[PDB]
Amino acid sequence: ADPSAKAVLTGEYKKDELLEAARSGNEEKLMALLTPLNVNCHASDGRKSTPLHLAAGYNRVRIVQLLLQHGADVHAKDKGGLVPLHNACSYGHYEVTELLLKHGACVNAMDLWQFTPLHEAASKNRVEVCSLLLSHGADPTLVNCHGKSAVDMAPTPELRERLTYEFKGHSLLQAAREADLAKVKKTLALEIINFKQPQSHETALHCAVASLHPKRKQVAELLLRKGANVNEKNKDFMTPLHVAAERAHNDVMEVLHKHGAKMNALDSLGQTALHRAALAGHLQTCRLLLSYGSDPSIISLQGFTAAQMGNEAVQQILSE
Amino acid sequence: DPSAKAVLTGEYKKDELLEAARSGNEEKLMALLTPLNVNCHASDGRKSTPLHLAAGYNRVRIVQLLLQHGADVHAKDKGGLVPLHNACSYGHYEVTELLLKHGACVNAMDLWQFTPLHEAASKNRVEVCSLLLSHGADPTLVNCHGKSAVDMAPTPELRERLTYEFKGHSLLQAAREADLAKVKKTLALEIINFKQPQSHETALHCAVASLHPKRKQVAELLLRKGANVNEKNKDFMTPLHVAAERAHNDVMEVLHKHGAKMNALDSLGQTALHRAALAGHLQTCRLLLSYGSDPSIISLQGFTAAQMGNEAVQQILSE
Amino acid sequence: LARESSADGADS
Amino acid sequence: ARESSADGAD
Repeated sequence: ADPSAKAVLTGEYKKDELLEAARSGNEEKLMALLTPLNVNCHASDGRKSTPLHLAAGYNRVRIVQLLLQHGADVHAKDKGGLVPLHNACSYGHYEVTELLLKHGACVNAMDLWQFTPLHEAASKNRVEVCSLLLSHGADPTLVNCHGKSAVDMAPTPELRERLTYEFKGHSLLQAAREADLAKVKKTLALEIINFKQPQSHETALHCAVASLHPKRKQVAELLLRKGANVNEKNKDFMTPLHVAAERAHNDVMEVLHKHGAKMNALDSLGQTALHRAALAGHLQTCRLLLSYGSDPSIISLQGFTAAQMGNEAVQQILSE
Repeated sequence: DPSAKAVLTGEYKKDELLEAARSGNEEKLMALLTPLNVNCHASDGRKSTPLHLAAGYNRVRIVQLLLQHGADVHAKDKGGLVPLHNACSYGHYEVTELLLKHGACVNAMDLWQFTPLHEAASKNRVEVCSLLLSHGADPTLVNCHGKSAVDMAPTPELRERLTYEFKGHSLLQAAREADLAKVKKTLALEIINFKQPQSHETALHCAVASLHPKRKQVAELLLRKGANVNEKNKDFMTPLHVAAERAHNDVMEVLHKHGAKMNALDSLGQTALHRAALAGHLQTCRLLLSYGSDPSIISLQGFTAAQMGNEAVQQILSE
Repeated sequence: LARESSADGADS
Repeated sequence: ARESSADGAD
């Protein structure tokens, strides 16, 4: 028997023993057999896995660490094109997955059928592994060879919702880390704080200040704290201040004032909130609006000041 | 025999009326249409009424005429479809709006519990869905297979849009009722406040830590869209702490402009000023002081900012 | 038993 | 024909 062929045969015995040590989690045996010549060896049969594939799939955390520390190729492929990250994700091995990612595993690696690690985690309902993957930039919209995404494979509505939410979330965080302004804007394009009623162009803030219910003040404050446009105009060019003022909802007028409501904003009739308060006879509303710096001399498009539209008591308040 | 001769030729009038409705033949429809046949059904196929046919084949003028002359928006075909279903399934926007204006039920259910929104969503009729949802279509109603209208949307872009619209309309209603708890709830689930699951940082922590030259404009935008200026990460660090320790002065100004709590405390009882002092960022300390940072605050370990800083810091903090 | 997935009408 | 089972275990 040729000396080279004897050497190869001995090495094949040895590599099978290395693979066995990797699968079983046998640290001492692994470190006795592991050399620069077999660290990235492949099994002869079955999936043709490397030691790292086997340690990853069988949740041998210490073995994964030793292999990575002594030269193992985190990008090595089995016969189907799986990388070790695929094995760790399919079987839901969280610690292993995190170690592989720390050592540079490609989060969206594709096998020969374009399955990613997230396809594997999602299809087997590995919820925490899915969240870990998304936090390293996994993309749940990438399609495999059957036209199917990780979202399509997620077996529950809860997981599907979570993949979509966390993908969008991590997309925003990463765009913020890169100060990618166009990507931040795109990711925020469907926020609902300033959603508009399609017919009236009213927002939640217009609706809250019009409310008859007890906590309108608190709701309005909240909407404003969470990004409501204080001066948003409906179809008739009415701001929330116009809406509050014409109903004498004085508590919410205070909130709007505090958040920079524009006192002299003009509706489509050239009227201020003060015109509307005056026209409706809301006496305290008028005093309040004047104290906020509403201008009583503004002439509407019909040619009227607030005083020319109001009752005797309004006319007196406005002549002060 | 006299009652049967009238009925027989009346049944031929029907087939011609129904033909006129599908084809859009106005002159012929109005010659044949009477109070007695306006809501007839076809004897074969779906057993549609003239209005089902007019609606399905986008005969806007015919729909208008039929409605004006007593056609019933609630009439069913053999599977329980109302004309609103037909219009929605083939994306006829103006017909849909007309039928809705004449009192068509926006959540009408056929025998399999398919709504008009199931029909619109399944056929990718994006503008029609928006209109239905605008008229009170409920995208949480399930058909006989347990599937919502949102479940039938064949692309993730449409699902995302349907979800946006239904959430928007729901926010508007919650606002009308001043339901503090429900508005508080739905705004919590907006992506602006998304938290990294381990570190607990938001986009605003990320932005103020950024090394890229648009960080100011990004922080400004996040804050305009409702980011919590005082949000705490795992270590109870606010964006102000994060910025101060890196001497990112540009974004500290943005935070100050949006009312950042200058004396917010991290998990060690330290302010942003302790962190800037400790790093030796002299201008940052100066800026923080000008913004009302309190230098007398003592950390949990027992130290003021000045006690942690070098001589130049101690000078800044006394002058 | 099975729902016919076509109403009367057509795309415009 | 893809084999569904990577090497490994729950």
